[PDB]
Formats: sequence, C-alpha cells, structure tokens
Amino acid sequence: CWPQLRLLLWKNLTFRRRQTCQLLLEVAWPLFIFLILISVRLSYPPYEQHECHFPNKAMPSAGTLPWVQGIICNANNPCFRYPTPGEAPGVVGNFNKSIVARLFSDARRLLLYSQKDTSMKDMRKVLRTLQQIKKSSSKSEEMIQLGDQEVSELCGLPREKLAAAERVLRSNMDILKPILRTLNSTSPFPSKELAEATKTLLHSLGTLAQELFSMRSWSDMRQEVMFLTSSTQIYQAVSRIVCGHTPYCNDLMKNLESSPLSRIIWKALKPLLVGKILYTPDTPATRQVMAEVNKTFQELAVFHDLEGMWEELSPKIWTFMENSQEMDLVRMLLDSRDNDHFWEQQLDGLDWTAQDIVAFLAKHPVYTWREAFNETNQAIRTISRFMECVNLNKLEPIATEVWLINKSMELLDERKFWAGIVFTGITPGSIELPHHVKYKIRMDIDNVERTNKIKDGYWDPGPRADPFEDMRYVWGGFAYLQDVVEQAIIRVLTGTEKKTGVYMQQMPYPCYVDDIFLRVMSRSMPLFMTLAWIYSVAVIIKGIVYEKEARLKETMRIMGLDNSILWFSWFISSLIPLLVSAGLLVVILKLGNLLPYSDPSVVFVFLSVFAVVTILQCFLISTLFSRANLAAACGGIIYFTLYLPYVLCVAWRDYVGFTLKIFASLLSPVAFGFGCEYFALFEEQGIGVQWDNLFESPVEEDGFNLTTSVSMMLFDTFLYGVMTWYIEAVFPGQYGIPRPWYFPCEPTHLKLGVSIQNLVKVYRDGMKVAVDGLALNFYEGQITSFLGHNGAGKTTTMSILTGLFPPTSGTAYILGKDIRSEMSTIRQNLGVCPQHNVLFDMLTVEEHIWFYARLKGLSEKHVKAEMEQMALDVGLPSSKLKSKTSQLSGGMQRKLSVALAFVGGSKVVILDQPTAGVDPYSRRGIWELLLKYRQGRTIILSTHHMDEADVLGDRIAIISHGKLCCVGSSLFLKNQLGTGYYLTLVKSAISNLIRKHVSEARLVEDIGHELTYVLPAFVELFHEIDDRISSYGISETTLEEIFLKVAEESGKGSYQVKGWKLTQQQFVALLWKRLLIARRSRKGFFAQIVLPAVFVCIALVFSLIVPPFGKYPSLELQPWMYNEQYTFVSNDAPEDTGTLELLNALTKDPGFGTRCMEGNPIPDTPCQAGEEEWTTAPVPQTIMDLFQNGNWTMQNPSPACQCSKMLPVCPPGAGGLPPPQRKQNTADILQDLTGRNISDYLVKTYVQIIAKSLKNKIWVNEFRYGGFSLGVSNPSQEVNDAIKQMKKHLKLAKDSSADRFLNSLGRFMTGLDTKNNVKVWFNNKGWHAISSFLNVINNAILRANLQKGENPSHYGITAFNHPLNLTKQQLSEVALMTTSVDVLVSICVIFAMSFVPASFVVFLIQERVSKAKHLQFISGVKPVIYWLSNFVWDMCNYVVPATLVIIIFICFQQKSYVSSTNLPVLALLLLLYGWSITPLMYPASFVFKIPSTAYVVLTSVNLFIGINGSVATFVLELFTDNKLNNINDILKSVFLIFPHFCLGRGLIDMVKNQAMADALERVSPLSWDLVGRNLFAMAVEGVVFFLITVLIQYRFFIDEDEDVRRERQRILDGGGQNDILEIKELTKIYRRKRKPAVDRICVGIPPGECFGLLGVNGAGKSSTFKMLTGDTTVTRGDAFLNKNSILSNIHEVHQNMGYCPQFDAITELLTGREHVEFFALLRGVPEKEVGKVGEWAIRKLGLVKYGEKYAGNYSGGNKRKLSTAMALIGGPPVVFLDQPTTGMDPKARRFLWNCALSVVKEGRSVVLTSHSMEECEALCTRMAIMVNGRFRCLGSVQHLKNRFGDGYTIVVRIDLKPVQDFFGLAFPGSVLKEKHRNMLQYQLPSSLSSLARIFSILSQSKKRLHIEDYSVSQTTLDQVFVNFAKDQ
Ligand SMILES: Nc1ncnc2c1ncn2[C@@H]1O[C@H](COP(=O)(O)OP(=O)(O)OP(=O)(O)O)[C@@H](O)[C@H]1O
Ligand SMILES: Nc1ncnc2c1ncn2[C@@H]1O[C@H](COP(=O)(O)OP(=O)(O)OP(=O)(O)O)[C@@H](O)[C@H]1O
Ligand SMILES: *[C@@H]1O[C@H](CO)[C@@H](O[C@@H]2O[C@H](CO)[C@@H](O)[C@H](O)[C@H]2NC(C)=O)[C@H](O)[C@H]1NC(C)=O
Ligand SMILES: *[C@@H]1O[C@H](CO)[C@@H](O)[C@H](O)[C@H]1NC(C)=O
Ligand SMILES: *[C@@H]1O[C@H](CO)[C@@H](O)[C@H](O)[C@H]1NC(C)=O
Ligand SMILES: [Mg+2]
Ligand SMILES: [Mg+2]
Repeated sequence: CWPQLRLLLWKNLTFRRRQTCQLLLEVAWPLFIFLILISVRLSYPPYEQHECHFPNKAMPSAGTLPWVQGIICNANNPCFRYPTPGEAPGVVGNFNKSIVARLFSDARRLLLYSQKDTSMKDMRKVLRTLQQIKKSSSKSEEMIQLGDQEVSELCGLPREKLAAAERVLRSNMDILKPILRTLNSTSPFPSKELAEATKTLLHSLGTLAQELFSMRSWSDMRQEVMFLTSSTQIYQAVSRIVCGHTPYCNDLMKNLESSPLSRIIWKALKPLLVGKILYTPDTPATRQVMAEVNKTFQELAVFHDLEGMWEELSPKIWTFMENSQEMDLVRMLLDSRDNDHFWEQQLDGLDWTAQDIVAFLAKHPVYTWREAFNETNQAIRTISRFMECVNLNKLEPIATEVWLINKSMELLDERKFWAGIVFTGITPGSIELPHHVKYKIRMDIDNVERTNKIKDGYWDPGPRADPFEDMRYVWGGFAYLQDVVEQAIIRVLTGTEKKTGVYMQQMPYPCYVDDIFLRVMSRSMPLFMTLAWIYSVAVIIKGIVYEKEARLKETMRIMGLDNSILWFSWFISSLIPLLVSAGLLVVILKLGNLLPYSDPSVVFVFLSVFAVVTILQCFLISTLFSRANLAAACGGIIYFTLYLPYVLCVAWRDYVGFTLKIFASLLSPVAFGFGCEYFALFEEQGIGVQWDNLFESPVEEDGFNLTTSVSMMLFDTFLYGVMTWYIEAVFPGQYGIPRPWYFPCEPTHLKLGVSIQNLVKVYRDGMKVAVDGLALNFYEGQITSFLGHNGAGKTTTMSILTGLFPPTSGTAYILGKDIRSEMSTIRQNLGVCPQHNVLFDMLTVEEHIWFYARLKGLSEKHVKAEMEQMALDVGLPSSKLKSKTSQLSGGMQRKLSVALAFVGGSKVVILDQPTAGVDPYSRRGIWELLLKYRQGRTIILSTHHMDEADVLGDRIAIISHGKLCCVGSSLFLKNQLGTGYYLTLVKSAISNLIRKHVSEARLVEDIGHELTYVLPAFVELFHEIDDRISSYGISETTLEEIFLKVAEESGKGSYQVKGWKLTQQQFVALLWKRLLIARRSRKGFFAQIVLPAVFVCIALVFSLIVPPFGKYPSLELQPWMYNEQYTFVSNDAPEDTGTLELLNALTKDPGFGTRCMEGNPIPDTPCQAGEEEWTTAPVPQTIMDLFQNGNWTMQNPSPACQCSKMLPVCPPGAGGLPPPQRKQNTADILQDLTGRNISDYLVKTYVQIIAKSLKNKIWVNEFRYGGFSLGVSNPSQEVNDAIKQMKKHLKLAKDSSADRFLNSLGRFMTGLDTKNNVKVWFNNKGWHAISSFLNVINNAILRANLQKGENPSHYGITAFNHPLNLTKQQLSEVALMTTSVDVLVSICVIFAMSFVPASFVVFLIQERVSKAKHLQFISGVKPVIYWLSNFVWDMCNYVVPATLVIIIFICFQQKSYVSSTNLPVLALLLLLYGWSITPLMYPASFVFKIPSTAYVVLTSVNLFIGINGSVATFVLELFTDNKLNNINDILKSVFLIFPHFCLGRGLIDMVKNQAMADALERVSPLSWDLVGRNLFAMAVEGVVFFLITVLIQYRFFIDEDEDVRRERQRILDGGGQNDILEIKELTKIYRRKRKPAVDRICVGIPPGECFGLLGVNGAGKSSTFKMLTGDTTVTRGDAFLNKNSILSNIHEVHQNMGYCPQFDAITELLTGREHVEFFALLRGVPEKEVGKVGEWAIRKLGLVKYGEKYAGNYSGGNKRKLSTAMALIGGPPVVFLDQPTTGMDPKARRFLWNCALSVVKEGRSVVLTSHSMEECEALCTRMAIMVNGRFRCLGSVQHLKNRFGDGYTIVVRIDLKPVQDFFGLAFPGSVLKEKHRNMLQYQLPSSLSSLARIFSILSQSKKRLHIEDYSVSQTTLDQVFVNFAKDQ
C-alpha cells in the first residue's frame, strides 16, 4: 500500500508545484486576518494602570453635608494613585479643605459665640448710662456749610482757624468751649463707672471683630463666586468651592443637561431633587418610619425657609446698619486717639485694621457694608430660586402593591421616580414591629444593578471602577435610600437619637493591567476562526468533487488503486498545507502578542487536531454530492450552519449540561469553538496552557474542559470517517456499484475472458431504453470489434463492464469474476481508455505514463523501459513528453489515452473509440501497438472506422439499440450477409454500358462522386471501363456496406430581421434559454439560490432561542451568596466610648448578620454553630526580616513591591503580619485588623492570595468582598442651647419664617457631628456586596443600640433588591446583547449574499471553456446584448433570494431591519448590492478554466473582504476612544471600493440607528452619512463594472511545392474578384514555443467548390480555424471573408460564417431542437419560421429519436450531428467544418456528405477538415495537406492522385510469406508497405496498364493460395496521406 500512497503523494506534490500561487493563497488565507489582527493590536498595547485608591463616599447617616460632598467630589473615581487620608483609621473627614465645611463650622462658631455673647447688653447699658448721666448725646450760611462739611474729630479746629483767618477773634473764645469736648474723645474721662463700662464694651467689640475676621470663609466664598461669574477653569473653581484640590428651574435643569461638569454628577442628582419615593399601606409603624425618613430628608431643607428669614429680618438688619445709635457710638469708639491703639493691641497685628473696619462699616451715603449686603441678598435669592421647584415632599402613601407598581409606572412616565420601599407588615395595626423587618427596594433597572447575576462570570482584572456602568449603587440612589431606611428602622426599634456615621470605601486594586484587546479576542476568536477554514473546506470539497466527477478518481481506481489509499493520500495532501498554516498561525499568535501566556506547542497540537477534524468533515461533505458546481456552494454553507449550535449554546449559557454540550459538539464545529473560548478565558486570566492546565478549565461547571474537547474531536473524527466510508459505499453518486444497505451486517479453445449476460441499463432521465440484451463473449487472444451506431450501447456497455455505470439487469463475468460483487478484483487487472480524454492537466505526458506504470507495480527501470516502448510504438515525436497535456491537440491526447491503457500488466483492455480525430498515419502505429499486445490482453475494439475493425478485429460484433445483431469474424459476416463485387469509380450512359456488358448490374448509392455499383464477362467489362473517370477500383463486400445493411434492417428563412428587432429577438432568445436552463436544473438552483436563504433562516432560528427577559427575581442583600469570602474587622481607637459596644455586638451570638437567629430566614443557607477561638495563622520563618527591620511607621508598614503578568510577584512577607482568624458561625472567617494599615495590608494579601491560588491553576475567583473599620471622629446640646438663646432673644416670635428657619438650622447643625463611625470597605467586583455589607453593619448597629433586651438574636433587618419588571431589562445589557446578535446576523447575511452572485459566473465558464459563447458570437449576437441578458437574468436570480430573505426578516419581526423606516431602505440596499456585485463577478471567467474553482475563489474573496471590513470598521468605531478611528473613516472611503463592505456598513448603520433610537426612547437611514452613500456608491460601481466588463469583452480596443507557390503568387499579385475566402500569409505563433503552428498560408476559395484541409495531428488546422472565426489572435497576414477583413471588422465576417468546432460546444440542459431554434433566433430567423427551419435542420441530419432529448446526454455521433446542424443554420456562404465526422457511424457521415453536397450545390463553400481519407476523396473538390503549418499539394483530388501517385494499389487479407512470394513472382516491382499480421498492401506503378489483367491473374490464383479477401483501388488517398506523413 506504500508505493501507491507515495505515488499519489508525489502527484499531489507535482500538482502543488505547478500551481504555487494557489498553495500560497491557501496557506496565507488565515495569515491575512491574523496580520490585520496583530497590526491593530500593535496600536493598542496593554495599558499599565497604576495602583490607585478610591475616596470614601459619605452616607446620609453621617450628615447631609458630607453626603452631598461625597456625591459631588468622588463622582468619577479619580484614582488619586495614593492612599487618601479618608482610608486612614484615625481621620475620616477628608473634606476639611473645602470652603463649604469651613463656612458651616464658622457659622456654628458664630452661633456659639452669640450664645456666649453679651456685647449687645454691654452697649445697651453704655447707651443707658450715657443717657442717664449726660442726657445730651444726639457769613452765616458760609460758616454753617463749612461747619457741616468739616464736622469731624479734628476738622472743627481747622474750620475755626480758617474762619478766624478772615474774621475777628469773636469766634475764637467759643472755640475754647469745643476744645474741651474734642468731638466726644475725652468725654469718658469725666465719669468713673462709664470708663469701666466703655472698656468692657471695647473688649467685647474687639473679641467680636476678631472672631468675625478670623472666620475667613465668607471672603473665599465671595472671591470664588465672583471669579466663577468660558473654559475648563470653571471646573477647578467649582471643585475648590465644593471640595478641596416653574419654567426657571426647568431652564436650569436644561442648562445642567448640557453638562458643563461631570455627567455622573447630574446623573446622581437627578433622582435626588427630582425623583420621588413611595411605600406600602399606611401602617402606623410604617408611618413613623416614613416620618423619620422625611425628617432625615428635610434636614437638608434649611434653604427652603431661608427666604422667609430673609424676607422678615432684612428690614431690621437694614435699619440696624443705617440709623441705629448703637452703631453710631460704635463708630465713635472706633476712631479716637487711643482707641486705635487699643484696637491694634487687641488685633494682635492681624489684617483688616480699624481703618478697614471703619471703611467697611461706616458709610452714610469703594467697598462697604452696602455692596456686601447686596451680594448676600443676591446669593439668598439665587439659593431660594434653586430650591424652589425641588420636590422635598417625596412621600406618597399607596394602598397595595399593584397600585404601587402602577404609580411607579406613572411617575417614571413623568421622569420623576426614586426607589420604593415595600415592607412586609402582617396587619396595619399599632404594633411596634415584628422584630424582623423584611423590606424590598424596588426601583428602575437603569439606576440599580442587575440582579439576574451576582458576579461578572469569568474572572478578569479590574476593580470595576466605572462610575456609570458598574457603580449604579452610588449614583442611582439605592445605597443612600437603603441607609436612610435602615437608620429609620433602627431609630424606631430602639429610640436612640444619636446615629453612628457610615462611610463606604471602595477596595483599591494592585496596579492591574487592562487589555480591551483581550476582551475583543475572547468575544471574536470563534468568529474570526471560521472564515479562514471555510475557505479551506470550500477548496478541499471543490477539488475532491471535481476529481471524482471528471472520472479521474474512477479511472485511477480502474488502473489499480483502491479507495483507502486515495483517501489517505487526500488526507495527507490536505493536512500538510493545513499543518504549515497552523504552524504559521501559532507563530503569529505567539509573536503578535495575541496569545502570549499560552504555550505554542499546545496551540499547535490543538490546531492540528482541529485540522484533522476539518479534513474528515470535508470528506464527509464531499461524499454527499457528485457535481462540483453544487458542492462549491454547499460545502461552506453546511460548515457554517453546523457552527450555529455553538452560538446557540453561547447565547444560552444556562440549563445546558455536560451531556447536552457533548451532543451539541457531536457535529464538532462547537468543540473547536469551546476550545477557542477556553483558550481566550485562560489568556484573559493571564495563565495560558503550559501543558498542565489541561483537564481543568471550569468557569462555572463540573467537567467540561479542554481535554474533553480534544477527546470529543477524536471521537468525532472516528465517527466522520466511519460515516464517510459508509456513505461512499452506499451513496457514491453516479459512478458506483453501489453497496447494499445491509452491509456489513465460436472458439471453444480460448480462455473466454469477458462474457456478458442480458445486460440492461436504464438512465433516470426518461428510462432511456437503450440496452435491451447482450450475450457477447470476449476471448483472450482475439480483438472483438464492438461496433454499433450512434446510441447503440457501446460506451454504456464498456462503462458497465468497468466500475462506471451499474447494470439494471443481467451480469458480466470478466475472467470468471463477476462485476456486481468482485469489482475491485477485476479492476486490479483492468485497463481502460474511454471515449473522452480523462487525464490530468498539470501533469505532462512522461509524468502521466510514469504514474500509470508505477500504479501497477513495475520497477523504476521497468517503468522507464515501458515509457520508452510506448513512446516509440504509439508515435510520439519525443518532443511532447515534457509538455503539459492541456496544450496537446485531440490526436495527441487520444494517442496518450490509448497508450495509458496498455502500460503495465492488464489482461483485460477496454478501448472506447481509440481513434477519434487521429490521422491515418498514427492510426497505423495504433494498429501495430494493438497487434503487438494481442497475446492475452483481451483487446476490445470499439471504433467507427470499418478498415480498422476489419483488419484488427478477428471476431467483430455489430449491435443496434442494445440488442445483438451479428457476431463473428469477417468471413462469417461476409459470406452470410450480402456479398458481391462493389465497383466504385469517380465521375445515364454509364449505367447502360455496364448493363449491356454484364447481366446483373444495380446502382445502390451516388453520394460525392462515388457511384457505387454492385455485381453479384467481368474481364471485358473492366476493359470497357478502362479503355473509355481514370479511376477504376473494385472490392469485395467490405465492412462499410455490411454495417450499412445491418443498420438499415434495424432553410434560412425569408425575412432576416436586423436592427432593434433582431436585438430584441436575440434578447428574448437568451432569456428563454436561461429560463430553460434554470427550469431543468432544480438541484443547482436550490443549492446556489435557495440554500443561502435557508442558511439565513436557520441562523435567525438559532438566534431566536435566546433566553427570555423581563424576569428579575428578588435578590436578598446578604453577603452569603459567595461561598468562600474573607471578612476583616478593624477596631480603631478602642476607648470604650461608642466603638467597643458595636464591636462586641458585631461578633456575638446574633452573628455577622441575620443569617441564623432563632431560625434561618434566608433560603438554602445553613450556618455553622460551633466555632469560637482566636488563633493566629502559622507564619513561616520570615519574622526576622520584619523584627530586625523594625520601627515600621504607619506609612509603608510592609516592604512595598514594584509593578513592572497581571499582578506583581515578590517574596512572602507582603502583608507583614498574619492576623488571628476566627470563624463567626457564618461560614466565613474574620481577621482582626486592630492597629494595622488597611489599604496596604489588603492590597498585599490580595496579591499573595491571587498568586498562590493561581500557581496551582484553580481558576482564581474573588478572595474578599467586604470588611468593617470602626472608629471615632475628632456638640449637640451646645448648639441646641445656642439656637434656643438666639430664638428667645432679639424679638422672639412664633411665625413660620424665623422660628422654623432657626429650628431647621439647629437640626442641620446637630446632624453633622458623629460620636462614632464605621467605614465599610467593599470590593466593587461583587455586584451586590456593598448593599449587603451595608445591611450587615446596620444590623450590627441595631443589635448594639438595643438596651437591656432578653437576647439580641431575634432582632434584625433584611433588605431585598427587586428591580422593576415594567418594560425593559437594562441599558448596557441589551446594548451589548442586541448589538452582538445583530452583528452575527449581519455577518450571516453577508455570507449568504456573497455565496449567491459568485455562481453567476459558473454558467459563464460553462460557456467560455467550450465554444458555445464563441458560437453565439459567430451569430449576429453582439457582446453587449449577451451581457445585458445575463445581467437581467442574474438580477432576477438575485432578487428571488433577496425577496426570500426579506420575507424571512419580516416573519422574524427583526425590528432592526424590517421597521417602518428600514424595510424599503434594506430592500434598496440589497438591490443595489446585487446590481453592483454582478458586473464585478462578471469579469472573472476570462482567467479561470474551471467553474467550481472560480466559484470557490470568488465566494471566498467576497466573504473575506466583506466580513473582515465590516468587523474591522465595527471594532474601530465602537471600542476605540483614540483618534485612530478617524483614519478608519478615510479607510472607509478606500473600503468603499468593495460593494460587500458597503452592504455590511449599511447593515451596521441600520443597527446602530435602531440602537440609538431605542436609547433615545429609554433619524432616517436614507441620509448621506448613512446607507444613502452606500446606495450611490453601489450604483456608480455597478455602472463602472458593467462598462469595464464590456471593455474586457472587447479587449479594451473596440522552396515549397510548385502548386503551393503558384497559388501563393496568384493570391499576392492579383486579388480574387469572386472568391469568398481569401487568406494571405496567415501566421500563428503561440507563446513560449518559438515554433509557429501555422505560417504562410495564402488560399482562395471560390463560391462553387468544396475545400478540404487535411493534415497530421498537430499540423495547424484548428489554429487556422480559430483565427478565421476569431477565437485566437492572428499574428501575420489577413483573411478576407466576403470582402471583409478580420482585424478590421469581425461582425461582418461572423454574419456570413458557419462554424463547427472540433470539440462539442453544446448546453448540457438543452435539447437538439431547442439548440437549433435558439441558434436560428440568434441569426435573425423570424419567429414565424423558427419551427420550420428547426425541423428542416433536424431532419436533414437524422436525430429523429434524439430531437427531444437533452444534448448533454447525447452520444458520440449525435453531438457531432447537432454541431453540424447548428453550423448549417442561416445558410452562410462559407461553412467551416472542423472534424465533423469524429466517432460517427457511416450513416451519419453519409448524411453529412449529403448536407455538404446540398450546401455546395446551393452556391456556397465548405472548408472541411477530417481524418478519414475516403470522405475528402469523395466529396471534397480542392484539397490541401498541411504539415507543421505548410501546405504540400494544394490541388484537386484527381490532380493529387495523378501528380503524387500512379498505377493501382492492392489490399489483400488472409500464412503470410507465400503471399509475398506470389506478389514478388507475378509482379516484378511491388513495394510492400504497411505490413500487418492480417492484411497486406502492394503498389502497381512499377508494372504495366490494363488493371483487368492483374484482376484476372489474381482471380486465377485465388484458389491455389490461402487469400481470404482482395480489393483493388486506383491510387486511393490513404496511401497518399501515409506517404505524405512518412516524408516529414
Ligand atoms: N447521462 C445520461 N443520461 C441519459 N441518457 C444517457 C446518458 N448517457 C448516455 N445516455 C444514452 O445512452 C445511449 C447509449 O449511447 P452510447 O453511449 O452507446 O453512444 P456511443 O456508442 O458512445 O455513440 P458513438 O458511437 O457515436 O460514440 C445513448 O442513446 C444516450 O442517449
Ligand atoms: N493553448 C495552447 N498552448 C500552447 N500550444 C498550443 C495551444 N493550442 C495549440 N497549441 C499547439 O498547436 C498544435 C496543434 O495545433 P492545432 O490545434 O491547429 O492542431 P489540431 O487540428 O488540434 O490537430 P488534430 O488534427 O490532431 O486535432 C500543438 O502541437 C500545440 O503545441
Ligand atoms: C416632609 O418634609 C417636607 C419637606 O421636606 C414637608 O413639606 C413642607 O410642608 C409643606 C408641605 O407639606 C410645604 O408648604 C413646605 O414648604 C414644605 N417644606 C418645609 C421646609 O416646610 C412635609 O410637610 C413633611 N411631611 C409631613 C407629613 O410633615
Ligand atoms: C481637618 O483635617 C485635617 C487633616 O488633614 C486636620 O489637620 C485639621 O486640623 C482638621 N480641621 C479641624 C479639625 O478643624
Ligand atoms: C411584573 O411583575 C408583576 C408581579 O406582581 C406582575 O403583576 C406584572 O404583570 C409584571 N409585568 C409584566 C409586564 O409582565
Ligand atoms: Mg463511443
Ligand atoms: Mg484539430
């Protein structure tokens, strides 16, 4: 078995060497997409994210002001890269740098000061004592005005001096009176107690001013609000303000919608000041809880009653600063001689001295108290208008739960609906509480995290720090409302007024690396791993079906090879390139940074196993079809439909078990997908497969792993091989036996080689009754001439004898072995040579013979000897051995096929038409070869040459219609049947003269100057014929007339339409032909048109079984959902103030939460009972590096580790100290973190635990989820007393403007300080961990707040998370899922609509390889009209499946495509895509010669380009934040050159528009930027491609013999004025040959003769015919046909030309009559006379029974009959017949001679080429023999027989030597030529005249010798042609 396998491998290697481009493309098909992937990966390296921490969010329980500050500041998770002080155990504030907190603290300080202030009383008593003791303290005009203007402290004396300078001293003495007062300067010096009173008042004023000027907050606030009121500086301004480093409010909300800030801030503030909450029936307990919640909310309502305060106290404070005597005396005390010194001493040298005070406070009419008052009034007005339409009344009582859902819907329709608290009360009664409050928080899913899943599925690095996607618990209002409700329940159950502060700190992440490309790989690996192998399966299936369809596989199996060796050879020849491609792919994945963590060896092994699976699936699929055109369309489609179950199981991901996964992967496109998924999951986790991750790949599952997938692929390969063998044995197709279903469950002295018994064959077309009964017996040492007419059952019988066609009845024993059972044993010793040349194209002749000789077991030297022997006996000139067989002619191919049937040891030879198109010269060599191998090879001759069958055939057999007619030797059928003397002489009176010399004379046939007479006396008759055209020859009942007698016993219109009428006629004829072709071919139509629609339907079905939505179960907010977790507790500042009690109540009998407390009110979670011990974990020998390196300060308490994998790696000791762990009876162990740095310890322990659990390959899950840190803050009664004293004083009242405002301010001030607080450290990886740990810490607070209870066990609160099931599922969830499924269905649509158009060229190839398209161009059909008809037909054949896909999309209700605005756009998009892709796939048949190969290539190229461009643009515009996508836009324009890219982009734009519309509900697709540009581009591309293919069809441009020399000179000097065909110096030089096949041909054919072009095989006749018709390009010379040149205008030459090519060019799906009618419609025959012309052309060449049968099922003679009939359509003046008699019975050639004679007599010409010399010697007028492209005779038949011959020729038949002795004795000179073992030939010329004399002497010596038959001819053409061929 090894030699045949190595021979087949050598053949495949030679085939791949001859076509290196195809092999390179097959290897690099995955390389293209993989290089694109690594290139787009190089632009996105793994981002090294630093180890950053997150700020702490403040809860409303810790204060509304810090709550708002935490909402605004850390709304984006800035990741400050360093541990913030909020994470420190001591300080928790982190907001002491903001000016708002400083302003509130200064307001509290001012309130306390006013509580302890007496300055008002001091100034009041000072005013009182000055009024009781002093009782007085409140030239004319020129002096009065001067005194009024100069009324100052010291200006009085200056004014007095200025007055006295111009007046008398009378105003001076009075000046002495005012000098003692000094403007109330020394007035306190007079009294005693008034001095002390003024001193105390001045001290109080100094302290008050010092406080007011050390506030220092309102100054910064004013500066910031004046600087803010554009660029990015406003962000920093508002950050410095709020942090550290009806239609009016609607308009404000609209301005905020423009987001001049972080959008997350607005997203979080939307449910705060717009949303509204609701609760259950009004239970008085629930009523009190809601009232406490309302109080907590209205704590922030200090700005509501602020306007009421500023609308009542503004006049009082305005008059207090304008005309109050107290402020006047303050101003007086502020300015004096020593008061300024006192103020400077009391100010301690601070800023804003007394001058600034008097400039700001004292102003009667640039900055004073007036501008400050206006500014604060404007600020109060702005604050009131901002807090005007805010709904602080968010509390609506509801009577039930269905009404709750209805009101929730109604409020969400108004876009104002916050969370809803649903209690579980049993009775609306005055009971306090059931001690176990179960409450649910129902809100919209857009603001609450999804509850269907509790984890992110597969583990991926990242702290989940997206403030909008995965942080919905902090901006949606869930955690805040949860904390508020918990605090309310705690206050109701206990009654304590103080509230423990609550903070939420997100756990930091240890400098992980985010790689979005890893996610892209995990999402698109099984998708991008499909097309690269779809191309491979298409190529492999196409090649296999083309090998087994062209009878190559069957011929090879007949030659001696079995099936298993061929299957192994195909497997190896498909695996080696696939192995190279897999190795290159592994190298690309390893070097391209795509799979850096996986071992390349494991990837290579996996890819090799997948390639084996792929090859066996290819074998299985190929064994299902028989035609390559159907397989080329079915293979990839089936391979892609079998992959859909993988996508189904991926979309399900639930309720699928191990056995279900096995059954889904039984087809095994799902095993490779699961393997790629596991590889991507291992890569995303930074592990890979280092030959040890096998057998364990569970994300969340039991057993399914990678080794399971490998074993399943092995089992699937075994099953595929078994099924392939079974199907190929049972259903092989049309070339099988086949095997049954229940498996394996008259020479009497010869060997009698082959014997048939009652052979019956029935074809399934019309039951095809052709072979009724055959009892033929073939012997060993005899050549049985299996003769028969066209369709008599010769080829069918010879195929039944082989393994080609199965017999319906009877049997056939070959060498004693049956064919129905022992077929392989017979084929092991069987040689065949069929009627059609079945041979490889890439292999040469010598390689062919070497292969077919080594296939039988001959040695290398023996094979070389056999090659040389065959090359010398067949007649090979030894120059075509190293040339490809595809370049050979018909004769050379036939000789090679005959030679390949005799090589090696084959005792049974079957030759069907061994001489078809072979010259009479090589026929002699074939005869010698058959005679040399006539010992025991059982040669079965089936030819149409009567001479060959009579010479070689020892026992001929003539049949008809399958029934046996006659069997026997030549003597038997010549003596039994009609015998006599047949006289044939070339040419009324002759009949009279032959009837007067002999008694019996009869005329039987007169066709082509033959005039054959039969004569059953003779010497005188021959003398009379001789002495009185010069061609006398008689014979004795040859085989021709015998066959004729056996067979006997068993027109161009009158209209000639032209112009538009002819154009329309040809168009309708082409459309009707295409319709007939599509009607009679339903399997191909279903596989190429309806199969993509079925594929789209199956894809939509698989995408329709997605899991249902709208189901959100109630998820409990408890941490007991993740099995293994690690909690930690931190006790900061243990001073027994408020922390130790909560710490004890947190780890006591009630436990961590409400899990097990007098029962388990949580489903399916039993808690452990007995565990209580504080045991420190065992620390290894690593305490020395920590003790000797002591003095570990709080900053960096453990040796930090660098971050260059995912997480850093460095030796143990990262945490530093193992804390004592203890199980708290809740299935989780807590660790005490007292006095430990929380952030660094947590980071280091996370790192070390991840490293330890990843080193063991355990699929690392989350380690910790939450922890608590209890601390204290660095009062209430004081500020309450301050508020009370402020209300009691200064005109106390009870209005709703001042008293309510003061009470609200006091409530706000007392709600900011916290005695103790708790920081909940939560990891955002858990989707519900923060809320659960909040509930846990609230339960702990409740347990610690109850006083003197019997037991704190039965106390507890539980929270449920039940999202709204109203209308939708989520935003991002659907935005990803629908996006993915739409991308999938768009890829499927691209696949389908790319599989369709590539078939349109297939038929075109079926017209271009053959001369069918050439014959259509010979008629009046122009290329433009033909291309237009093809375009219309393909447009219909494309809109049929387009309509099918549209109907499927309508029925599936895919709102993304068949919506009210996208359905017509989608239809137009599909129409334009087809209109643009059809003329793009049209210019592809001119380069390919195989229809299935071009089909596969075009389909693969289209799908690759389209899908790759679509997915590239998608991943570049969707998941890219860099500006590189901009370049992609330009690339779009470039990619606009591919229509598939335009279709994909249109689909993607429709999907994105629908997604944006749905997000808006949470634009027309005909715009320019949208699909409209794609439509315009498709239209332009269609027009341009149609023009391009039309231009392509127009080639972008629209010493010799005496007679030969005489004719050449006659043509040169003077042109013929009457000859139709005039050829001048015709020359043809093929490429890379340097030897012209035809050169220097100059002939003139008049319109009244018959021209014959004879020549040896390879002379240049077919090339000359192709140059005349226009198939090839003429190099030199010209050819005028009816005064029309070829290069000038070929249309006029074609309009008067009838071409009959050498090879049959007919449609396999059209009948003969339909062919004739079509070719008549093309040539201008009117429809009224089409039927008559068709009937005439049919009846003129027989075909009566075959007139209604398909031409593809015709016989060897019926095809030539149809070709000649089509050539005789239209009645052209010159009919070119190229081998029209090739394999036809004598009746067909007689009919053809009659047709040619009728054509010549009608006034036309016939350029005939044939290989039978009798034909051209009979009917042809002027003949020309060409050799190597040069003529030799160029004359008439009689002139040729006279100048190249003389005398007579004798053909005798018989034991051989006595005949030669007699011929040498009776004749002196007679050359013995063409000596055979059966016949002899002698020549007269060296003898005398009087042929009657030699006839008489041969008659007198016939009885003495053993001569069987004798014949005489007068210089026949056979010997002349043999001599001409032997010359050169
Ligand atoms: N694939 C087919 N489908 C239907 N009928 C067929 C098919 N192949 C052959 N036939 C029929 O079987 C009959 C047997 O014809 P056969 O093959 O003997 O012709 P032939 O002897 O090769 O002709 P020639 O002698 O001119 O070469 C024919 O009449 C033909 O119509
Ligand atoms: N496509 C081709 N490429 C290379 N050489 C070619 C090609 N076609 C024909 N030839 C050359 O032309 C020669 C045959 O010429 P042509 O086709 O005129 O003869 P033919 O009429 O087919 O012979 P026959 O009478 O045996 O059918 C061959 O020797 C071959 O080398
Ligand atoms: C719950 O609190 C809101 C304010 O947060 C209270 O609404 C106040 O009273 C009436 C409406 O009831 C309005 O005129 C006031 O302007 C509201 N604000 C203030 C600051 O008074 C509401 O009354 C409270 N609910 C109950 C039952 O008292
Ligand atoms: C605010 O916190 C800081 C800590 O950064 C502290 O130094 C400062 O004293 C605090 N201010 C107070 C307590 O008023
Ligand atoms: C949502 O769930 C409630 C359960 O009380 C049900 O009454 C309602 O019909 C559901 N909504 C939809 C749209 O099914
Ligand atoms: Mg045949
Ligand atoms: Mg030829």
